Amino acid sequence: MTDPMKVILYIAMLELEKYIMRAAAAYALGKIGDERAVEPLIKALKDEDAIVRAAAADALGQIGDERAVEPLIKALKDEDGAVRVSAAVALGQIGDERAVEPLIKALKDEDAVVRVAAAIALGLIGDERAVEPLIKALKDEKGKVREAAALALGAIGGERVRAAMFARKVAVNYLETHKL
Amino acid sequence: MTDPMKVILYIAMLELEKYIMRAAAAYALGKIGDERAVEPLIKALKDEDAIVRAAAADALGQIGDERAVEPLIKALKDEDGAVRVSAAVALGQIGDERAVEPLIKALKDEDAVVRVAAAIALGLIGDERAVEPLIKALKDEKGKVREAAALALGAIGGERVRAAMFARKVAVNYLETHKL
Amino acid sequence: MTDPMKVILYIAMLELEKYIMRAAAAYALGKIGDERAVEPLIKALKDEDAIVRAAAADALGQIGDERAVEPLIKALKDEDGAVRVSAAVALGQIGDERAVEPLIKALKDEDAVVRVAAAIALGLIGDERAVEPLIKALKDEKGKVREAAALALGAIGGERVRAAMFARKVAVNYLETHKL
Repeated sequence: MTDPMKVILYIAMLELEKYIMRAAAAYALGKIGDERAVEPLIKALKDEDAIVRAAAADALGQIGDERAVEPLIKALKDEDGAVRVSAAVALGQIGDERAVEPLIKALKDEDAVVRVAAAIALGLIGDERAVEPLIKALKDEKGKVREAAALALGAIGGERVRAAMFARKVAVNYLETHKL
Repeated sequence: MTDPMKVILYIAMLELEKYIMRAAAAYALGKIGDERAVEPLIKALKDEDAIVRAAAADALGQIGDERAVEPLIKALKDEDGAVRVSAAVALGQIGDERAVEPLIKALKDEDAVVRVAAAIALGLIGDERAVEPLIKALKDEKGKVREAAALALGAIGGERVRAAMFARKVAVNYLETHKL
Repeated sequence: MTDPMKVILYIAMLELEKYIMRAAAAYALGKIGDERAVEPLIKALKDEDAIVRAAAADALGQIGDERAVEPLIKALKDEDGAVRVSAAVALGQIGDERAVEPLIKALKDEDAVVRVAAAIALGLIGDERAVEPLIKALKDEKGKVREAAALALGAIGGERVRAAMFARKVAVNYLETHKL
């Protein structure tokens, strides 16, 4: 089975009645990385089942096609926290600067998992506009949100991060990391 | 854990109450490829849960053991479209000529996903009896069915396909492909 | 995405409402192998959904951190057979001798799948205390339990196994195996 065959087959399987088969298809298309799946998966972002929407968003992140930026920014407002997580991470992996301001807003999402996801996505994008919000997130009441904000700050780097550089131990290791 | 251990364990897990665990087991046995799983997975083709039946059929396709041909041809008549998809593809990957006529019939299945799956399976088998039906499928009302029929025709190749060689663009690229 | 990011993200996803997303997270952490996930997955061993508990136990087996021994021995008493399977195998992969006596008891679990799982885990641990029980398991009414006991005996090896070495064909191949 050539990869073109797989893509056509798994794209067609996005219309199967079982939500599990649709999510497995969306995940498969993500692994292959063929851009023929982008618009179909963008449509899958409106699937009735949240599991399908999360899989489609996660797959679009793998493919890394900028066409999915605006739909995934719309997906950031999904009712299901799992979907907002995948949308956030998928936007980080895509790396398009357009996702920064919607992600900064996601950084105050009520769901701490979404906040964690929002923190990491900003680190992947690397836009310096995320430094200040990420430092405020180092004060988050949820420990895992803080850890995510620290890792994201390290991923950005840059002179501005060096300037700004729990929070004490992060910068110390960051500064020692920076010198090394 | 040696692969023999895995096979015995995942074969035993085909009897767990959770349909998800049974499908995950069937999928695992498919990845290992040990033929000890063939008859158990042939039995799994009658599992109550369609997800299990699709996983067992997909796994049998991976193993490529001709013992699964007749049961999978029976699986082609399954009530659940996802199961008929896996049965069709599994028969294509197995490549046994016995599956041609049942697959040609599947090429007119009401479910377009099944038709897509039927088209690709015939391309994998490579039997020239599928040329004429596949050309009629190039006129399918569903675009993805046509694309599948074109790819399948290219996979068969052969002088007869060259003789016969949307439809216009397929043969042109096919003929230019053929010369190159 | 650096592996530290993934770990923090998938650890955070152990709190998503969808049991599927929690199990997928637990499985992901298992593949990465980062020990930051051990205590979170130990907590996941009490998840309401059996699928999550089985995934967390299976992931802990992959990580191989001895901290999971006592919780997984407690997991061996889980109401759901799939969970007891994963707990048993996870203890085998961890290889801690403390799991031998609880596994020997699991070898008489009413669920034959659990017995299969218990047999293999003892083979992975290699503790000679399992020889006698494993030989009695060669008389199990379930064929797959016997096959598992034979493979486990071969994995232990040792002079004591050589001393002791369906059952006839196992030792013959074992003795011929031993000489070769």
